[PDB]
Amino acid sequence: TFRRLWPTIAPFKAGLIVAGVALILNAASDTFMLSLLKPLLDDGFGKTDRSVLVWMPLVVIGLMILRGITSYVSSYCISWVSGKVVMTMRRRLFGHMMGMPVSFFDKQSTGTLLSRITYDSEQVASSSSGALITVVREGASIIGLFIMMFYYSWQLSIILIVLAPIVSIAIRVVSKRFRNISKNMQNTMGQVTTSAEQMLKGHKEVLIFGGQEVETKRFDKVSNRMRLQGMKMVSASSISDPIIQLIASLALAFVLYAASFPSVMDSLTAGTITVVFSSMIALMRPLKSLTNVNAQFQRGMAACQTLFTILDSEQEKDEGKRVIERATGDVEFRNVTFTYPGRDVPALRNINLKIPAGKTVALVGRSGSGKSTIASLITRFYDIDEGEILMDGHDLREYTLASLRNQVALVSQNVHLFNDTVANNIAYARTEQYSREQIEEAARMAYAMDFINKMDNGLDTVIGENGVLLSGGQRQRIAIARALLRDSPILILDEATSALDTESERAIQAALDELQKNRTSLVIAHRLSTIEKADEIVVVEDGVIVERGTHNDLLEHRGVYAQLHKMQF
Amino acid sequence: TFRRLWPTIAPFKAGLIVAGVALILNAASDTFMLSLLKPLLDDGFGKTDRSVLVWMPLVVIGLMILRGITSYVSSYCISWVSGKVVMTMRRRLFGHMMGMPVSFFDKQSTGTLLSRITYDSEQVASSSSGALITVVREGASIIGLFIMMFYYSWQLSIILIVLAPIVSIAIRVVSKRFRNISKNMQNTMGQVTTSAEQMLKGHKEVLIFGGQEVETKRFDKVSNRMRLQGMKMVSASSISDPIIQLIASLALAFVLYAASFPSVMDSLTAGTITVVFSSMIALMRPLKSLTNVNAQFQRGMAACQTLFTILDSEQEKDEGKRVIERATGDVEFRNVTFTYPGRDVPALRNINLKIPAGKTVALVGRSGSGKSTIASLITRFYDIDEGEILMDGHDLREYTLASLRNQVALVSQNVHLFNDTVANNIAYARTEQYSREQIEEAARMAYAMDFINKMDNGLDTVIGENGVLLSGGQRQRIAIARALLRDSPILILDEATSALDTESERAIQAALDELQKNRTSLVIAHRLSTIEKADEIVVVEDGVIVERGTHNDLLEHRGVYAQLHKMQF
Repeated sequence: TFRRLWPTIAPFKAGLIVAGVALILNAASDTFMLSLLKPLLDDGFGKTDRSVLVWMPLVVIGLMILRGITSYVSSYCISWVSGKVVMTMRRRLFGHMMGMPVSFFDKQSTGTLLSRITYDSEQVASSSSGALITVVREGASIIGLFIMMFYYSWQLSIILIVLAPIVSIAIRVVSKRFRNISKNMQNTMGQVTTSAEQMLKGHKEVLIFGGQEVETKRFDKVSNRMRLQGMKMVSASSISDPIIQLIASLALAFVLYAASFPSVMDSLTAGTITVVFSSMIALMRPLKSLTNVNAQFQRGMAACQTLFTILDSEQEKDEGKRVIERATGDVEFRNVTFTYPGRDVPALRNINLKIPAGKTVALVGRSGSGKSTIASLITRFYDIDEGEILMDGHDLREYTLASLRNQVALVSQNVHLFNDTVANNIAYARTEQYSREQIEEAARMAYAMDFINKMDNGLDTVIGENGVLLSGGQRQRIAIARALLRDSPILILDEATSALDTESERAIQAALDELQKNRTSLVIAHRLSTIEKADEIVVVEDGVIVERGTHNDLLEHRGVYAQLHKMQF
Repeated sequence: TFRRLWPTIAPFKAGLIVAGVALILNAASDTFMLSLLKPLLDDGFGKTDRSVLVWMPLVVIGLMILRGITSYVSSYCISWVSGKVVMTMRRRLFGHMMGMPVSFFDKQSTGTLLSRITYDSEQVASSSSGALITVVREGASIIGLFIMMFYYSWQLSIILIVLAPIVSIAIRVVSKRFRNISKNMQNTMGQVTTSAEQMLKGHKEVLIFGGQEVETKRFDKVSNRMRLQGMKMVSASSISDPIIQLIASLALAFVLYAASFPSVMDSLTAGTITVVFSSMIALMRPLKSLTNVNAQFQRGMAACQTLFTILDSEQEKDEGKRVIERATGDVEFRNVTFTYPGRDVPALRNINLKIPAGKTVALVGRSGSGKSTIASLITRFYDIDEGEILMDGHDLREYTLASLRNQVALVSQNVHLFNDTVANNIAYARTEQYSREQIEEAARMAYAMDFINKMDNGLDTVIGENGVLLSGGQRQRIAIARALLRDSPILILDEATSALDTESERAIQAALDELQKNRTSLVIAHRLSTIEKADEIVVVEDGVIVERGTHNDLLEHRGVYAQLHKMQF
């Protein structure tokens, strides 16, 4: 079907061949243990007394240490190639889902996207290789049980191949007829049940009119009708199994009658009838399991398309070659509007904001404007439908994604901690380039050394989740230390932190001043210090900016930001 | 357990003993048909005799027209007692639910209260009889096999009972140990999966920091641990079944080895070992179905305590003996405070509201808080928390429910139509009192005559749901005709029509004024005409009365009634 997957299995097909060789030896031990019923009964019990009952017990054991060694060698070699293909494809999904647009992660999929490398990726090898186990076992124990019936007694087996289909089609006809007789009876049962429901609903009408005696008499015959129509879907469902069992037993009677004729019984005996009639019983399970072998391989490969779509989806756009070494320039928004991919209401209207070099600008949007959305466009997480953002005089779309994003740091509250010791969590993606002494100086400059010195291993202690689990106040300043080390020219402050606790706010502000000393800082304003010290203030009500004026005039004249300040104070 | 149900079954116990002797006859045909493997393999096939193969094709038929005639006489004589027990207990649940206070129906839902007489009532007899179909059958197909086995070979069948518990407890021990190991490994699998989830979440930090190559190298070591740990749950779950099969095979080898010894056995003739071993296989099913029997009988009484809680619950309070023939008096709410039983916010404050004889009043309000529920108080559908409703100088609580409910009628849009020809629908609970001529006169005077002639049979045609499904206006006219025919001296007009249907509104108003010549009326205000010609106007403002004067002064002084007019105009 979608078996472009095979190229990722062929490198490990040597495991599949072993697990197939050890799967026809597991199936040839199912039919070589039924074949013992011939020596057991014909030769070991009836014909004589001994000599076959002291040899066979160990052949039952020795055919179950070969059924338990080929049921494990065939479950380890289809669990090694089914684990090395759910690893060369779990690791290609993640090699894609770490270089594609945030839109996909924008709650288009959050937790189900771990179900596409943990569940819908192990259902591509727990069902596309569980449909090779049951097309080489049950499919080699069907063949294995046809060179056994036709070898012990072909005359009797060929009958069982003629009556098997007739019996099966007759049983299917009867069963479907009685599944249709019953089905059209449940319709009437539902009609009467709905009629009773039409009685319960009018409870108030029954009460007020004094009909508690008339209504209960109309249930004396609506409940006596869902009985008689309930005694007839059990007089039509319990009359099916007797009929199908009688049909099946008629074929047993016919086979036994055929064996009575001298032309069949000569080479039949009492042991060659048990290996033939007790393998067709053993031939039911294989044939039943073979039916669900294209309803698995199309279920375990239907999940190989939900993720082969992700594996070839559109990654982030790198259509640009304007790299930058250090962005020592202004940031300007020109006719910039933005809409959430997947939404029709434009999140941003006409925006014209400039961030001069070295000078910080602050945003006040306490009314849920979406100030967070403008902060995302500068880093090119999102793409703007219309407008242009010029950094150093050139639009970001011309800028290469890697270099553009290298020159900006998201210093925010909800930062993410990597499950690694906090020395690459500070020099992340640059641990090779930056020495430990530089990391120490960065932590000292941001004054973040206090949290890391108090913990156990010092600086080489795992800081990520499911580990030390440092508090939000401590988590915040690790990002400031990161920025101090990577020296991003542009700063994107969130400042959503509402924590006023001492030992948190004092150090946070101390490191914030150092970071913004000489950084073009777009701030999401919630603190008074940055509001009153920022070179430019902008208040955004919704979409377009309403007042692009500095703090003095904005505060003095009411406008909009002064109302939000009255809310502040 | 909660077998107060037995008195309901006892009158039909003569159907539970014909389904008992028809299941022990069904089980005696499972073990008398396995017993034929001895004559077949020893006298028919083991020898050259064809005779034992000429009567058996029929005994295997004559025992399947006795297994199919006692598998249907055992499903009719127990589907007749499981049908007549969910019939004298369905209509005992409905003989109660139609005489008990309204708080239940809104507390529960008609959807649920139908599952208590359609599903949870047939789950009592579909599980308390499926737990007798497998205590008398599988308890007779397990004594028909412990007898056949010991009759055919008492020596082998005692080793098969000594070794059964040993290799069942050993199998259970092995299976539970490997289940514990699998769960221990699944814990670590979940741990690594959560570690990967902590990887995906930090997508934005990966993008901005340029760590697309460091976060794919750390997945190279997390996926390689999901695999190596993922293939250890299949190297510890596929190593269990081989062992629990090798243990069973050791049991088989021991039994065969014992059969070798001349003293203990070798009275077996290749059919005495098949009717024993192949009955032990047939004895597994009637033990798996016997362990779940008390998990059924406690599921068929876990859904029977529900029906004995709904039954024998608190029915509507008839704690009042005062009986009124015709209530030609005034209805006064005095300090009536009411809260929805099941709610804590009162819907009525101190309420005073007098309806004098012959004079209609109109309740004015739009919110519906303490407005539509006032109508329910006169009929005593609900009970007020404090206060009293004096009707003809007596409180309603003193009045008997039967003699009170018949002196009041709700004429509203949401009237429920009974599944009956529209001559009792109009004369509910009074068919024998009023002749067809009176019904015709009531319909003519109520201007419901037009809808009657233009239908199937006039006043002899089913009108309710599951029938003709007449429109809302026609049902409203039917309700008005019912009010005229019953002559209830108190009137509870809802007036929620809110429609201007042509050629029906004029007749509706005609019948309204025909009703309001007598019959003191409490009207929920939604029509200007009824408001204008109202003797007294009462205005409710979200649970309190703001105005009690008539309309003439309420309109001039804006207050709130003129606010209702503003909403109107």
